[PDB]
Amino acid sequence: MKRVQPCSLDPATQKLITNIFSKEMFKNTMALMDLDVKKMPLGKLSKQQIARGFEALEALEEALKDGGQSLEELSSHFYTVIPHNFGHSQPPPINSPELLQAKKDMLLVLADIELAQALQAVSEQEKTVEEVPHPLDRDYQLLKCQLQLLDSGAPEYKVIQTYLEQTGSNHRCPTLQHIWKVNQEGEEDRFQAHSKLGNRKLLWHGTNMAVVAAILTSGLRIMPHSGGRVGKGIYFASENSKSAGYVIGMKCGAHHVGYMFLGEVALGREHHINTDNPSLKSPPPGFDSVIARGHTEPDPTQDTELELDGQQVVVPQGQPVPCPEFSSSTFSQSEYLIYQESQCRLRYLLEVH
Ligand SMILES: O=C(CCc1nc2ccccc2c(=O)[nH]1)N[C@H](CO)Cc1ccccc1
Repeated sequence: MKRVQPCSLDPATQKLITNIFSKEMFKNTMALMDLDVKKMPLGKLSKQQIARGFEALEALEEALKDGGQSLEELSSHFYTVIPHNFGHSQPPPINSPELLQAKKDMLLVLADIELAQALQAVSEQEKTVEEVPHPLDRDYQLLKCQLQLLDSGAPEYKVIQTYLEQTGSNHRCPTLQHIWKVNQEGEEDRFQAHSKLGNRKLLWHGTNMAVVAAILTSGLRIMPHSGGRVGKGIYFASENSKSAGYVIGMKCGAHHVGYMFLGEVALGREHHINTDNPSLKSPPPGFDSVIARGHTEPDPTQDTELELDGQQVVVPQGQPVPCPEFSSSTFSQSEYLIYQESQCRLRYLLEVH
């Protein structure tokens, strides 16, 4: 019989680690994406199954752009591969660009749930050693990501807080519970690459709870099939309220809990757009980033800076104001895009209620 060593983690970190590997959270997330968890249990999810789902969607995408299979028939093949639940009614046909991307976005979420399952697989060393870490220490270590909980007088705390409060929703701003500094090493070497690239900004990336572990483990990624209004890159916001839109928020006791990242993004020379372009896969030549400019922007006169690994990083601190030059933009709020994973380094994780 093996000894379980005592947990080394502070309370807030233990809760985080509990939340982001929770089987309940994962099944909840699946149910909310209309998946049939009884026909697709967590332990049954495979890379192969997900791979076959993307093949099914690629066949649908081809048909949507000659005597081939109908949309109904190719949809029915997708649903055999990826079981959906719609109260045992038939599931609906995937017959629009918008519906196709939605199913691609579901599968990207499902792939990160599977990643978290695979990550947890018990290694052979773990079966032979006579003492095991506390389960939360084990799950934390699996991330290969250092998290340090910040207190009230850490030098960046008030800056982060102010960013959150000034750019979050005016009426029900998310309430800050905790901030962790995130050091995922081996984001470090690729990010050093862009050392001479100026114009760094600390930016929001909101996501659902089911992909936080994957992100902590592998960073923000551009996956085949990633997409959206500014194409195939990694999306950020200067306004917390835009990013908060993507935080599902899991019910725990009397409140909702959710998680948001702050990434240091090396934007370099910016290309500004004012109309949607879902077909972008890089900035134009000689640009390092694409900013889909909002009707509003956090008041640039209130921008401050932080020093992170020797470099100045802009942090907005102002309430959003109007930008007359982009008053007719298709975007109400800015979307900041990079098209290389190495241009972002995760820096903070926030818990918000
Ligand atoms: O959860 C996200 C990040 C979404 C996100 N999009 C933004 C777009 C513009 C500006 C900011 C954000 C942002 O903070 N998060 N991506 C998922 C894969 O990790 C796939 C997905 C995409 C859309 C809705 C739900 C899930």
